[PDB]
Amino acid sequence: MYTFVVRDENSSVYAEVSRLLLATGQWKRLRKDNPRFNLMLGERNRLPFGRLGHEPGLVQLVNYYRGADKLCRKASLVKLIKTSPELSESCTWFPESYVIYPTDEREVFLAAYNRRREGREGNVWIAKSSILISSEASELLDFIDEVHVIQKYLEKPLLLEPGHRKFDIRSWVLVDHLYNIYLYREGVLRTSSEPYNSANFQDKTCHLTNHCIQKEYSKNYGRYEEGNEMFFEEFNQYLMDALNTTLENSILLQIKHIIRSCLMCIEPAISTKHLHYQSFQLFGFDFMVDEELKVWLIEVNGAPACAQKLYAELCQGIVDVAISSVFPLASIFIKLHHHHHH
Amino acid sequence: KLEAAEERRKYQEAELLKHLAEKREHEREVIQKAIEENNNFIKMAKEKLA
Amino acid sequence: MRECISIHVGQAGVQIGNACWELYCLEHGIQPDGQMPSDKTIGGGDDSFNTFFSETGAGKHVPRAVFVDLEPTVIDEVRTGTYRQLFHPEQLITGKEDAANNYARGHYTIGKEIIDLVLDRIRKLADQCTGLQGFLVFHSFGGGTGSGFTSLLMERLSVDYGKKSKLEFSIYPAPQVSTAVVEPYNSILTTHTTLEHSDCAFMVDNEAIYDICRRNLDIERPTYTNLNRLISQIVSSITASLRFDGALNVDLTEFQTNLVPYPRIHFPLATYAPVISAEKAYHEQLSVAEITNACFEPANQMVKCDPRHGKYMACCLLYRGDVVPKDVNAAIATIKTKRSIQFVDWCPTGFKVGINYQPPTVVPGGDLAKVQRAVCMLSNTTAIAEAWARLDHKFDLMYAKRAFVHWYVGEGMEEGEFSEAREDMAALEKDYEEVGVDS
Amino acid sequence: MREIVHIQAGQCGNQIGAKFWEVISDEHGIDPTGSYHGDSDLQLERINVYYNEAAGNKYVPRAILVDLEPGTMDSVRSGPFGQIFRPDNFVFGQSGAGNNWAKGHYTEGAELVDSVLDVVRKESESCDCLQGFQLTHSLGGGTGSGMGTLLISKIREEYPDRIMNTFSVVPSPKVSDTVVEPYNATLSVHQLVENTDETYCIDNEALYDICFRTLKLTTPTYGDLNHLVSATMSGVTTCLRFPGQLNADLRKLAVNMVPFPRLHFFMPGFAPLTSRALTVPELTQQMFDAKNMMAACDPRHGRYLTVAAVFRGRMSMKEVDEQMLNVQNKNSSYFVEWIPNNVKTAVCDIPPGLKMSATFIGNSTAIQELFKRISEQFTAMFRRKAFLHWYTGEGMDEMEFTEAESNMNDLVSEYQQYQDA
Ligand SMILES: Nc1nc2c(ncn2[C@@H]2O[C@H](COP(=O)(O)OP(=O)(O)OP(=O)(O)O)[C@@H](O)[C@H]2O)c(=O)[nH]1
Ligand SMILES: Nc1ncnc2c1ncn2[C@@H]1O[C@H](COP(=O)(O)OP(=O)(O)CP(=O)(O)O)[C@@H](O)[C@H]1O
Ligand SMILES: Nc1nc2c(ncn2[C@@H]2O[C@H](COP(=O)(O)OP(=O)(O)O)[C@@H](O)[C@H]2O)c(=O)[nH]1
Ligand SMILES: [Ca+2]
Ligand SMILES: [Ca+2]
Ligand SMILES: [Ca+2]
Ligand SMILES: [Cl-]
Ligand SMILES: [Mg+2]
Ligand SMILES: [Mg+2]
Ligand SMILES: [Mg+2]
Repeated sequence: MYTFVVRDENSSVYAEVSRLLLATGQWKRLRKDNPRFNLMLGERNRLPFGRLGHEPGLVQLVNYYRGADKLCRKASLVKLIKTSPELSESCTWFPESYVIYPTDEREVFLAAYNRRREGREGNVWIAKSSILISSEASELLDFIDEVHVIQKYLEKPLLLEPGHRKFDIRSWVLVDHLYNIYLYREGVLRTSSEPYNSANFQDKTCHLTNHCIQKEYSKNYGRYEEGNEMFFEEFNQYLMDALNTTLENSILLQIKHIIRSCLMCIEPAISTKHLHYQSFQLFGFDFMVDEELKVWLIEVNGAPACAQKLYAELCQGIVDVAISSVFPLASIFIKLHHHHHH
Repeated sequence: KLEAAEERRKYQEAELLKHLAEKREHEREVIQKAIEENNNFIKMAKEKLA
Repeated sequence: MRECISIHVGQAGVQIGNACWELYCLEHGIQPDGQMPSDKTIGGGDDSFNTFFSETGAGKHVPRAVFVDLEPTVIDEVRTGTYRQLFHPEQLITGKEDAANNYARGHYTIGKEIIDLVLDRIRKLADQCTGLQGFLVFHSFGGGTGSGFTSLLMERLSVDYGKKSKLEFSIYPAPQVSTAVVEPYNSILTTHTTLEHSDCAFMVDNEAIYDICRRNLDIERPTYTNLNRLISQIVSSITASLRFDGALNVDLTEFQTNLVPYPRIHFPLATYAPVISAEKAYHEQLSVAEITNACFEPANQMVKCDPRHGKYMACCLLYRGDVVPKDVNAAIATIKTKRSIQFVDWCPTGFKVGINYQPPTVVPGGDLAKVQRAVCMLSNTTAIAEAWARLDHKFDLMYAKRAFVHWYVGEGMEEGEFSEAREDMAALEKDYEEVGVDS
Repeated sequence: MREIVHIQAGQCGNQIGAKFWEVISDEHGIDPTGSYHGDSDLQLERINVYYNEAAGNKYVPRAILVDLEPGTMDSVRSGPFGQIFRPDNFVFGQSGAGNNWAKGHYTEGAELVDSVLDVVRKESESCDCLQGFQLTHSLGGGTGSGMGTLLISKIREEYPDRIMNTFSVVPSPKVSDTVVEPYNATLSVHQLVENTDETYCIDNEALYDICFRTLKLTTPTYGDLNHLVSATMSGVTTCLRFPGQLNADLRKLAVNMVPFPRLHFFMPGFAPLTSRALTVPELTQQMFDAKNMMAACDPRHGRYLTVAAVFRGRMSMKEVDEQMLNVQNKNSSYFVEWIPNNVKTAVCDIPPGLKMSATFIGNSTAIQELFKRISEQFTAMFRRKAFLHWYTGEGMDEMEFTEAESNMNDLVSEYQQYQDA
């Protein structure tokens, strides 16, 4: 009997992983503060990593990588990309971003904001934190004061027909205890149900593609697809019919490159390869696609939820590759790897 | 701080030896009660017969 | 030349001191009878080895050492063992009954009756010193004597030798070899009372040494003899700068200056490589780059914790054997580009390096293979606070129910001393977080 | 920490006491004349804990034999190791105690107790550094129960900084001499709760059930019961008697095993059970099995506050550590989470006619079942004041029985409090 504890009651992914472990009959749930566990399904904040791997006779595994927050907080991601040689200031798949406090990057942000004014270039930006869209600098900075990042807003998104409507792509990625990077083969498009309007940023329902914002404010919620959720089989059909390409070629090569670049960058800092306890973590990567079919990373989520119909398959995937790999009982993933010589 | 500790140990000890002293007092009263009841039985049998 | 006095307290302190002095004799060519043929100045001198050894007219080299235990059985093994002639009887102090794994019994009840005798025997060693630097104190956190007697002794040494450095070598408790459920109580009580009296403390987690012995020496079930021979190698690495000619960590004061910029944050992490099995019939000898890279592996640390997730305030590399600065500097450059080494903003990002050309000595018939080069890294990292967090959590679990507290109160300690000691550890955990974590 | 003084009181105390000295004399290579004829230095290293050295390298048990009647001590003096005891350490009256706690504690026992303390003082005075006392007795009779607990109170008065340890045989209707056993046991438990540091609860219910169910003895005798007791007593004193790290003296055992002063009643266990070759997995599973416990309590009905495990024989220390970790990890819910690492393990190289054995000492909240069972038998009689005249005849009042019952019900509540926490 392998043993596990549950320290985050509000996680839908790990409530389902918990139910699956119990139904194998080879896993026993302990009280949350019992130290004699094989597996911690940990809390989101102040997880006590310092108390892991000091139980003699127990191999201990946690479902979070200590230090992964560098990737999964807006301010940290911007700093990590600029300052890591392997991502660099000249990184082509991350929007031009600046950290802004109410250290700071105000006067470097204004300098670049003037080059667009100067050259008559499209000069819309987005302020956000762990939300406002304007082409006027001093209105963004006023709002912040009233820790944030100002990020170039993507003025030319790809638009789904019918509906002339914006979207983002969620990819789920599992990093196992050996630092294999597994991309779940099912992603999801979180769509707008409103047509896109480049002359009205005040109205934020046709600009922001979150599942909560469209469910409340948008008066077309569910008109095109169940939820505001288009899955890969349909989006691939759409790209073949309308644009004469595939999801694999036009978008997924770039997504896989970006996931591998982000996670290979922090590997020396978070790897548990030679450590007294071991880690895995499920990440949610959020992408925008522009009208040239160029892919942009928006953010990395350290504690994502899943689309309703993919819970079953993904959670079984987590027990198969993350947990049973370490604790064997008595593929839905693409393994991201590339060994090019130069 | 060392003398203060020693005085708390001496206090707890004097408290114990007082409690054990009440126990010896009670033991002395049980056996005197046993004697007094045997003597009172003999006495009262002697008087009833007379 | 400036003398150091070593003080070994309780079973762990005494058995580790046995292993250290055995090793020092082998390193300096001192025989079990105290004779040192290579020493041409008979009856005295101010050589570097005289920091740790005094000399009689008859050519006997005598450790500047006191051994204290509250029961006799461990020190009786020194009195009748291989090195019995090395020590004069007045250096070896024993009581009749021990502190029964109880800080309060060591500190208050039995400490009060033996403390004046121990200070008298220490005063006798101090009186033969022309320039006493101070004290090296070896003890467990977990035992009643190691915890309670040591904290009383450290307080009295601050009073009687106010200008003297005090360095500790402290054994942090591990359940794989521990003998008491109350070791976390004893650890927090002694850390609280000692913290203001110690300049620099090297913690050794018995769990880390145990695992190094299992993993790297292939010992199925390590004994204290196995653990102590490894601990003595690391202690010898640390004290070598006091016992040999050199220009780094040459006095006790220099340990504080080089490793401890903030007085309360005085617990450097030791990391040692390489540890190689003597039974291993084929061994490929490790380069300067390999042993230096091994200093950044948690598996080689004296305390298991993750320095990638804290900040450095100081780093010393102490090399023994065939090492030149060129190879050290190339090793460091390679490591900087590959590892997460983050210093605090107010400290230079840098390494102080010491090289002693004499390779590490091993005890004949021991578990350690003879190697051509070895290194001990001493780093002051905030990551060592993980070990405080573990101990504080175990303390909190038991103290919430007052489990075993009546044994401490029964020795004349107040319950208040528990919550005061614990509050001092909360403030220590917070000090490490302020220095270590960003916002 | 060195010398232990052993006291054995009444029929039960002296019968199990004599078997204890036979068994440990054989382990230490001491023959019935007190001469050492053993083959190992391990046998003599801590011999002084239990034995005095006399003229001509003779070893004499630090043992005092007490009874209010001579019969059982005459049988000891004639028994195999009878000539090894110091003759002046036999202290006996002629009256007997009639299975009456009041006679042992207040009337007959009070007459004899001063001459027992004279012998305790003589043994105590020649100790380099006395650790404390162990008493063997039953709680169901009069001398062991009533005079035994009187002695404990007087020893505490004269040696208040020393440890007091008992081997206390709890009565059972299945192995019963009189109906008043529950009265004698309740009055005794009230004394033990206040005046011992550590009590081994040896339940005649459990010993009978082991002899009947496990060892297939159709008709268990006191001899069969005492074979289990002497093997357990050898097991639980191994760490006091042989070189070792863990629980090596009475005060260190108490500090490891007793988190609250009143909860000092231990459930001993032994494996294998005996009237050919046991693996470390099998020792470990059997030593933790309800059927190997010497107190008739289901450990799955409570939680372990603390456990000491002692393995004896030539075996793998790695396999002992792995198996002991396996039991805790697989049954984690039965070990209180608020005493971390509450299971300690010792290994001694000298086995007891076995190649290997394991002794278990548990401080379990399930021990409340033993006290509740005695409490129910006490109340059934006490509600009708049945058989009280035997006690009021010796000067006792009903109120003393009401106080003993309340204190034992309080002890039950306290075990229940830590079981729910
Ligand atoms: N590394 C190592 N640890 C030891 C040694 N001896 C004991 N320990 C550890 O020290 C702690 C117990 O403290 P001891 O030093 O035995 O106790 P003491 O200081 O003698 O105190 P009392 O016996 O209580 O008077 C536990 O954590 C043991 O594992 C030893 O030789 N080496
Ligand atoms: N630079 C940019 N250009 C265009 N649209 C952008 C953008 N940055 C964000 N968005 C819009 O905002 C959405 C994401 O906002 P953001 O990711 O900052 O919030 P959030 O963290 O609440 C989402 P999640 O629930 O996935 O964590 C995208 O779906 C997109 O519609
Ligand atoms: N296990 C065991 N129990 C005994 C023995 N002798 C008596 N008993 C039990 O002890 C109790 C009677 O007390 P006993 O020691 O005979 O009376 P005492 O001489 O007045 O102390 C009853 O519970 C009996 O079941 C014995 O040799 N072994
Ligand atoms: Ca000289
Ligand atoms: Ca000072
Ligand atoms: Ca008489
Ligand atoms: Cl001074
Ligand atoms: Mg987000
Ligand atoms: Mg000791
Ligand atoms: Mg009888």
